Amino acid sequence: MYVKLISSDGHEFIVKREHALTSGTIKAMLSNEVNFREIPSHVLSKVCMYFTYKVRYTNSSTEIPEFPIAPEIALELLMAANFLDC
Amino acid sequence: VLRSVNSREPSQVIFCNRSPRVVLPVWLNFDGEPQPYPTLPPGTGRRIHSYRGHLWLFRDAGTHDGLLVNQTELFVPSLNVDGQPIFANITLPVYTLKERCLQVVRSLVKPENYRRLDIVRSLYEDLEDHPNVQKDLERLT
Amino acid sequence: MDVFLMIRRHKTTIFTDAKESSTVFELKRIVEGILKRPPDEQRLYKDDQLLDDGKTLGECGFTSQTARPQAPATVGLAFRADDTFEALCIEPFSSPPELPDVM
Ligand SMILES: CC(=O)N1C[C@H](O)C[C@H]1C(=O)N1C[C@H](O)C[C@H]1C(=O)NCc1ccc(-c2scnc2C)cc1
Repeated sequence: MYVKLISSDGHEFIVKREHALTSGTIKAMLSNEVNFREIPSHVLSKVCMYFTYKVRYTNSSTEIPEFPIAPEIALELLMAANFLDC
Repeated sequence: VLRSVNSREPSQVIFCNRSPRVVLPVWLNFDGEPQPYPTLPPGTGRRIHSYRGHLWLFRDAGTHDGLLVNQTELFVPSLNVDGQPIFANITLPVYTLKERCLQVVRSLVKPENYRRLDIVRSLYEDLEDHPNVQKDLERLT
Repeated sequence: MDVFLMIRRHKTTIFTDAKESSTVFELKRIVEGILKRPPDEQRLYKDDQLLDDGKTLGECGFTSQTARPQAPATVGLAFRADDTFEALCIEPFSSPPELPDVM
């Protein structure tokens, strides 16, 4: 079961519903497409990658790699994470 | 309140750094004061002599970001069985994306300039609210 | 072994995982469930290379250590509108702005 997350520039990211529910803000916007007028695709792609990362490595003994964030996207990604509470 | 128990019973431990960070081990001494110990580069290990009931935690030596040891905050050496050392697997937590974003922004912007950043006031507070051992010790208590 | 992928066409991006041992055709079944187009109306790509239905994702270079959760590999997707297939077109993501002075 999937949901669609739409970036400010029209990119449609399709992710598992349980992954998107990681964000309390997205849960509330769903309770199944969400438009984000302030989050451009280069930020929302990363957000979706964090869901995959979090779900894969939460409660796991296998060594955990660093979640990578280019300096260029860090400020915008911070603002998005604050908004999405994740 | 949070302090090492003065048991005097030796306990050997392997500090194993399976994180990509430089690791600062911190022993909480008998009056609850944090004592910093020598650092471990990424992927390295040290066999060290501690004691049963002593308290340890582990941080990033540069930033003081929190790290996990055997999947939790605190490590307490236990009884050695068959003369085998106790393993202390030091790993990265799964940080929240926000806390991770804050780390990276802290690493690029000098604390003088946090206010120049074009962001809401509460994020400037979040940036200045550095990971700090004293703050975490209060929480755990 | 799980591999983590972004399946991409135009401004559409699907995040999902599959087994290294799973086939290209099986990935089209996954796409079918999500976008409602059958395998015979889909072409899948690694970079510019068309993928054959019977090959495993592993054989086609999607391995657990390159197609990671935090940095998934990209699989290109093209649809057949009626008689003939469209060309592979993946819209790039937006450009980040200049680093502020302080950064
Ligand atoms: C009486 C007692 O227990 N003491 C008095 C010392 O001031 C501190 C403490 C003590 O001996 N401790 C506290 C901890 O339980 C560990 C133990 C200790 O200091 N062992 C020596 C030691 C030296 C270096 C290191 C480390 S940590 C990273 N690299 C190294 C070499 C670990 C332990």
